Amino acid sequence: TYKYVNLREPSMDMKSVTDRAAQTLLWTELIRGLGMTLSYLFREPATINYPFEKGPLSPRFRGEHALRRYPSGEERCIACKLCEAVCPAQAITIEAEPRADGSRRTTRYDIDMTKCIYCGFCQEACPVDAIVEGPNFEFSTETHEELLYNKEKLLNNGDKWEAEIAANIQADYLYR
Amino acid sequence: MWFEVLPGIAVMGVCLFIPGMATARIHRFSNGGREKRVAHYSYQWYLMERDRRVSGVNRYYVSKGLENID
Amino acid sequence: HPAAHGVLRLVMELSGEMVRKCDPHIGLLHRGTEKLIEYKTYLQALPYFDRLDYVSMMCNEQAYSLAVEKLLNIQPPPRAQWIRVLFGEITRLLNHIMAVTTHALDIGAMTPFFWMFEEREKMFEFYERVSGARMHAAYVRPGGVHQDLPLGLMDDIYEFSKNFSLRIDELEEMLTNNRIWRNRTVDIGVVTAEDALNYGFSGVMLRGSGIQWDL
Amino acid sequence: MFMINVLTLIIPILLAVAFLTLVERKVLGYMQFRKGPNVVGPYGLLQPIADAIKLFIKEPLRPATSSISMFILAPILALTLALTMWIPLPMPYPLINMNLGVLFMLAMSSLAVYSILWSGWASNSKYALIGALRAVAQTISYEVTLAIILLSVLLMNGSFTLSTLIITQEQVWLIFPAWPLAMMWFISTLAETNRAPFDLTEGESELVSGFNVEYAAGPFALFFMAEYANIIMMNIFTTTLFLGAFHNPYMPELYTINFTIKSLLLSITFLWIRASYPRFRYDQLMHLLWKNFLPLTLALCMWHVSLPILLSSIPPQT
Amino acid sequence: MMTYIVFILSIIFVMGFVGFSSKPSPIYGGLGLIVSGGVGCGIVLNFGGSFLGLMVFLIYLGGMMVVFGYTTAMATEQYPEVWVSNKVVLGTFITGLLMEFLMVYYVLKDKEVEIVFKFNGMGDWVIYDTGDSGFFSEEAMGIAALYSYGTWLVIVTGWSLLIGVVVIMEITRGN
Amino acid sequence: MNLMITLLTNFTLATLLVTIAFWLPQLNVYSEKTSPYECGFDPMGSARLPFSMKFFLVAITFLLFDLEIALLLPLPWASQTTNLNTMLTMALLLIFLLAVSLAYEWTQKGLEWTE
Amino acid sequence: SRGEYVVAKLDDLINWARRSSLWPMTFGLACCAVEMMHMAAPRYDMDRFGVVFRASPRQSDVMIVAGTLTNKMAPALRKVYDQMPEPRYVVSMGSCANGGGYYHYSYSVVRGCDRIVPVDIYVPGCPPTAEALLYGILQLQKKIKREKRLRIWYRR
Amino acid sequence: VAAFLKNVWAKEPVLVASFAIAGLAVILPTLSPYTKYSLMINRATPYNYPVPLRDDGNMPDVPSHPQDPQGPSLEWLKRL
Amino acid sequence: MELLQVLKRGLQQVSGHGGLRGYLRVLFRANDVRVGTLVGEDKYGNKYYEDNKQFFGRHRWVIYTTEMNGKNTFWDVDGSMVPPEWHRWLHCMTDDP
Ligand SMILES: CCCCCCCCCCCCCCCCCC(=O)OC[C@H](COP(=O)([O-])OCC[N+](C)(C)C)OC(=O)CCCCCCCCCCCCCCCCC
Ligand SMILES: CCCCCCCCCCCCCCCCCC(=O)OC[C@H](COP(=O)(O)OCCN)OC(=O)CCCCCCCCCCCCCCCCC
Ligand SMILES: CCCCCCCCCCCCCCCCCC(=O)OC[C@H](COP(=O)(O)OCCN)OC(=O)CCCCCCCCCCCCCCCCC
Ligand SMILES: CCCCCCCCCCCCCCCCCC(=O)OC[C@H](COP(=O)(O)OCCN)OC(=O)CCCCCCCCCCCCCCCCC
Ligand SMILES: CCCCCCCCCCCCCCCCCC(=O)OC[C@H](COP(=O)(O)OCCN)OC(=O)CCCCCCCCCCCCCCCCC
Ligand code: SF4
Ligand code: SF4
Ligand code: SF4
Repeated sequence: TYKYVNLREPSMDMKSVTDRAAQTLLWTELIRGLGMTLSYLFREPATINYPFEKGPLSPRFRGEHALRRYPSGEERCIACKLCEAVCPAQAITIEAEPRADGSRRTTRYDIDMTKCIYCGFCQEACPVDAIVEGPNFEFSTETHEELLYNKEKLLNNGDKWEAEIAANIQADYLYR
Repeated sequence: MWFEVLPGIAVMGVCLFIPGMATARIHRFSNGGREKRVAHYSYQWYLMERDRRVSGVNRYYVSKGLENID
Repeated sequence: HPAAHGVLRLVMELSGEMVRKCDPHIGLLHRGTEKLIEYKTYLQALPYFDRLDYVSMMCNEQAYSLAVEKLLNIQPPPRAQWIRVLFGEITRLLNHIMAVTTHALDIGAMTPFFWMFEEREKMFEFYERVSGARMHAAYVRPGGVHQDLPLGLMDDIYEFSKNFSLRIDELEEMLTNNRIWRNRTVDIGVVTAEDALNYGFSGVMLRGSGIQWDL
Repeated sequence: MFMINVLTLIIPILLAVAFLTLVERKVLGYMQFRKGPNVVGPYGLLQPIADAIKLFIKEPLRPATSSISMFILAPILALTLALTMWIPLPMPYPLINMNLGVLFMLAMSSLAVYSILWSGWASNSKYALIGALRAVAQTISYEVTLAIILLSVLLMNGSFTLSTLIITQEQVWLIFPAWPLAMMWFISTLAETNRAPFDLTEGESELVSGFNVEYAAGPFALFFMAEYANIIMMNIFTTTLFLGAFHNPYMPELYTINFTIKSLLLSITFLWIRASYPRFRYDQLMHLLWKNFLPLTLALCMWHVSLPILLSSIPPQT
Repeated sequence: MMTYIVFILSIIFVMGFVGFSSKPSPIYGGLGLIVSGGVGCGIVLNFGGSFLGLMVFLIYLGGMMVVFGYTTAMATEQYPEVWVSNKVVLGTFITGLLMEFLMVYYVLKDKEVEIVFKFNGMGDWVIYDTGDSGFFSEEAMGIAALYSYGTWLVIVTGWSLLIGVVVIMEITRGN
Repeated sequence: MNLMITLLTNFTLATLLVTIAFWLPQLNVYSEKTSPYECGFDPMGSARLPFSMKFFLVAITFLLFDLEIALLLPLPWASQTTNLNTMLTMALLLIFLLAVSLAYEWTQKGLEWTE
Repeated sequence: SRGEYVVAKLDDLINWARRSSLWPMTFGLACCAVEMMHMAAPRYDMDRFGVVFRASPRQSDVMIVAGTLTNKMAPALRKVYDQMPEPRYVVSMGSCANGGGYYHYSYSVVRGCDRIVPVDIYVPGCPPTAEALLYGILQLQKKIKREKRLRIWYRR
Repeated sequence: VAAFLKNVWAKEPVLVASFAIAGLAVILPTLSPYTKYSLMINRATPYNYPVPLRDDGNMPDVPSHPQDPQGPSLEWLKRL
Repeated sequence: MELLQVLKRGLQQVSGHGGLRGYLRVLFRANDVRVGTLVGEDKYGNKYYEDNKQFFGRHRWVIYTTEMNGKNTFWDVDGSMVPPEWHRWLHCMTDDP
């Protein structure tokens, strides 16, 4: 259940001693390292040509957040506050009130992207599949306050990436 | 692939081809179509000075042949 | 400093170049984790362990999950245990590639870094396929694992584990037989067995000193 | 007219240094399973231009605790010595045909160390002092063995003139009868220019940058082009010493092409060595040349001084 | 004024000697001695001894580099004096340069000077020889005759160097 | 004539590349940028303190050895003399004395570093 | 005017030289430095774009704050940013270097690196992937490209 | 002495090679028969002018013309 | 032998981009001149190509348009200029365009 790494005893005979002396005076293993670098010179490099050649991903990828809708126009969230209660970094702030038709809908839904750790607790604690973690990751901003998403930005992101979010959910909903 | 290191290296080749041959061309221009004569020892310098004095133009590469004598 | 692992302040008293005293000042990355863990629930403090050892994520996840399951008097299903062990060994490959390649980089061999970071990227792709995030997976939870494997992952792991032996062979051809690599490591940092035991050393520090001990 | 000759000598070597930066980056990338710069232009031909224009529009950053006069004099001396020591090399006709060009190159290679030393001492920093003292240790490690190697390999040439070295190798290469001296000379040229695995002065692992850690852009580029011109000159010097090509007095372009491709292969071998080996410790390099190279160099010097007398093969001095 | 090239080089030689003999700090003393060795090898190279000049240049560069390593190691100060940080050093440097240029002005006026010997004012190009030297330089054959003729000199010099190595071993021992 | 012209040309080309690097760009100097760099923290002590060296013995050995091999440099020209046996004997004696001195340094632990 | 065209072309040239020769500094703190090294991996290959790490701040162009900037580290980061020569850019990457991330309410964590150093590009994520960091680097290059230094100097 | 030679060849081959090269370089020129060839090759090289002698009347060994058969010839050097 | 086959493949890569002008355009815009099957084109002008003979990660690529939402994007290409329906296929998240 164990092996004696680096305990081999070197030989003593004249041929092996002459071989070791020849390797000492002629630097054989340095030539071996040179040959390995020369072998790596003639391979196909694994470099992709960004931004024309994106790296492979998965349908389960966690990126920018978005708010979904039912397939009739109604927003999915009913302000149950499970996501802000399960968010470990407290990035989600929710304030709700009954709207004109008496439906339990949000009034403030803020996600601080600089607080968010992108772990998908909100997208897995949502009972109505409202909040999702979309596949977008190219959304870096030049200003700090642009990473403070309110409800309007999240709804616009959902309307922008619904055609991909629906397909990803249809792909991955049977594992949940 | 690997052969794309061959363009830039080739530029290096041009960057190592320009100077030295240029000196040879310079040595073929000032010295009248011959090599620039070397003077490692004082006998060669004395022959250089004798040639410069005997040319009559104060240029040592102006070679005067056997038609000069009677 | 490129030599220090990110944040580390060695105040070193030197006799010219030979070290006479080393004082490692730390705390430049003290985030105060184990108070905010007390200020959060168990599931909320589960992603805290992904960032302690940021090259051994699912190992720390498995440690925290084993502690919570021991306190809860429950056990995970066998398939979850096998998934956890397989991904722990993948994580061990990640950490050991990181250790050997970075150590050779500070010694001076910068080429096996680029040789093995491709395999590191492939294991990160496996992480992303199984959890959705490349490093901080938050995959291993008390009670098993969060989600099952996507189909076709086992074959990709099989192909990668088929070629990784040749990758290790290339690395060992590069570094082990080299005389310059030996001259920096043959008689540097010799630690006896008793001094390793009394200093709280664990893992390879014991196993490099002849002490037969594996958890 | 000599102004034209000296400018056509010194401008293409600067262009060669810049394209050597390009070739170094791209070849070193390709040996590490990746690609070099190819986005700046067509196959990255404009990367050295971007680097050179970028470095000469940045701030110089002269420190307050540094002696400014030596801080300015040291990179000037480095670039100057890198420039006026390319001259005695025959290409196939040298610009300056010195009778004692070998000793001239030895003396000006000994002089170029002082630029590193005064750069380390002038900028008041501990890492710069460590780099300067490591340069001192490297010099006392390599210099005597380098000089004895050159003396032992010049016993077959006849004299110290670099122009007559082509005539010596007109029949056969000088690497055939002096290959141990050739290997020891190659290691000496590697350790002379502070190239890997004997960097030890611009050590980015043990130190941050070494002697040029306080040198910001503008003066920092001077050390870079001095080092790269130095490695090209060592490659050309080794090619002339041990790989003498066929010279036709009517067609010097044949010799120019031959030693150009040979020096290119030698620089490729330099970068081949750079990517594959860990860095030596600077006390192990000190015991490398003084214990392994030096006794063999002394024995080979006695062998090469007793050989031509033994064989009636003493070369002429004219 | 190109005929006085050796005289100008000798002026720079005494200038460097004044520069490092005022003893400001051994770094700048080493720099001054490097400059002095360079112009001295230029002088002797102008007289025809190129080998001797190159040899003394190489030897003194190596010696000054070992010296600089020693002063960085051992002979150092918190605030080294460049040339003007000390009043006495700057003063004696100024009077050394003033005396040198006064001697230059006096010898460049009547072409004669009396400092304890008697010296002319013409350039040294007059004292050269007018004939050639054949196919050899005299200095090269002269130093090459060290082994064919100077056996006693070689023996005593090799013994002195070996004894010097033994002496260096014995002195820096401590017990 | 040509050597000083080449020296002056190279010196001028070197010294022009710093005054171009100085007077061209926009400079902004404050009393925090030009501090000595010690990895983000201010250093302890000065850089002019005594830097205790270890290889002083090998430095003195190099001081002797540089010129003691510079005695061996006219050995090419010494092969052109008529008296050859004496030259060969003296050269072999010189390099033998060099080898004896090196072996005496090696055996007495002189090449090892202090502390 | 011809002078306006001349200063516009010179501004374009210097912006091209500065944006195609970015020299970041080897400076990481945490997880996001591991992702930065994965951006330096052969797959993404930052050295294609002229991006090459430099150890010293005096020979560096940009600084990438990758990790958590704690209270004990902030003077060191400020001095390191101060020692960099102009022009200098800072790319803030990761949630820790943006707004504190997981450790926003911790006692010894600076809530974002904006409080210490001026920031050009904010890269969100935990960690933001090597593709995302390369996208942020390209966005910084685009920001450098549309600089108007010599045009404003001619107008002023 | 075979055991000592094998041990020192296994431990430090560089010193063994250096001592063997040194021993050959010391003891070999005294064995080769070509050292006198070097001697007369070095003595036969005309650095200086061969200043003639006055013909007193009895000098049978020196010639009057360089093409005369009397004198030191170098057909051996042309042959070698 | 196989060298002139490499030369023929290079000449075919030159000819497959619409001639020399298209070759230099795609070289100076994308830094990669390998041809591929035209899988698709969106409403903004971006072209999407696939070549499954290349290794994984290089088998799908996009040539961006020169005009997107009123902006001259001849040189300043962006990774966020891909519509989501093609962003699924480009990032290897599915096998169906
Ligand atoms: C110019 C032409 C090309 C030259 C080669 C260039 C390409 C190859 C480059 C390879 C990579 C080099 C990277 C740097 C390596 C640095 C380390 C290094 O060089 O260490 C040297 C090492 C040093 O050894 P070491 O560092 O292992 O030290 C061993 C120390 N002990 C023993 C105490 C453990 O080897 C040498 O010094 C050998 C020098 C060359 C020897 C040549 C011998 C020729 C044959 C002689 C005769 C033999 C037969 C016996 C006598 C017969 C008589 C008739
Ligand atoms: C010893 C040999 C040394 C060799 C050194 C040089 C090696 C490389 C040689 C050149 C190789 C090709 C370089 C091509 C650069 C890019 C050219 C280009 O496309 O520029 C486009 C750019 C913007 O133009 P835009 O208005 O957008 O175009 C509309 C398009 N529908 O427009 C511009 O940028 C403006 C035009 C720029 C043209 C630059 C041309 C190359 C200059 C290289 C400098 C050195 C030249 C040679 C010097 C030595 C010989 C004299
Ligand atoms: C403050 C810091 C320093 C600032 C200034 C730095 C200036 C540059 C410093 C680096 C260069 C130092 C050069 C030192 C002298 C080198 C001499 C040399 O290169 O000689 C080569 C050659 C010898 O060959 P030879 O055998 O004489 O051939 C004659 C037969 N054809 O010679 C010839 O062929 C003869 C050619 C003419 C020689 C004229 C006489 C010598 C000129 C010396 C100039 C001044 C050198 C000052 C060195 C200062 C070093 C710090
Ligand atoms: C007469 C011949 C010519 C002699 C004069 C010319 C010499 C040319 C070469 C010069 C060499 C200079 C340096 C010599 C140093 C010898 C002393 C020495 O250092 O011995 C130590 C070594 C054992 O190593 P260690 O003690 O560990 O060393 C410390 C760090 N390595 O100890 C050893 O390894 C043992 C060394 C002594 C035994 C060597 C045997 C070599 C045999 C070669 C084949 C036969 C040659 C016959 C000629 C006579 C040889 C004596
Ligand atoms: C009165 C008329 C004259 C007025 C004075 C002005 C004289 C000329 C000044 C220099 C040239 C100005 C124009 C510079 C380029 C402007 C256009 C530009 O920015 O093109 C961008 C293009 C690369 O586009 P990019 O955004 O990188 O594309 C993404 C890739 N997928 O870029 C390219 O394709 C490459 C651009 C190359 C630019 C030319 C080459 C560099 C400069 C060489 C000459 C100067 C330096 C000489 C050598 C100095 C020492 C090394
Ligand atoms: S992904 Fe996690 S950290 Fe981010 S908002 Fe959702 S629950 Fe909070
Ligand atoms: S968990 Fe879902 S339904 Fe509940 S408040 Fe959050 S987004 Fe709305
Ligand atoms: S943002 Fe996340 S990945 Fe980056 S350093 Fe902070 S905890 Fe680690």
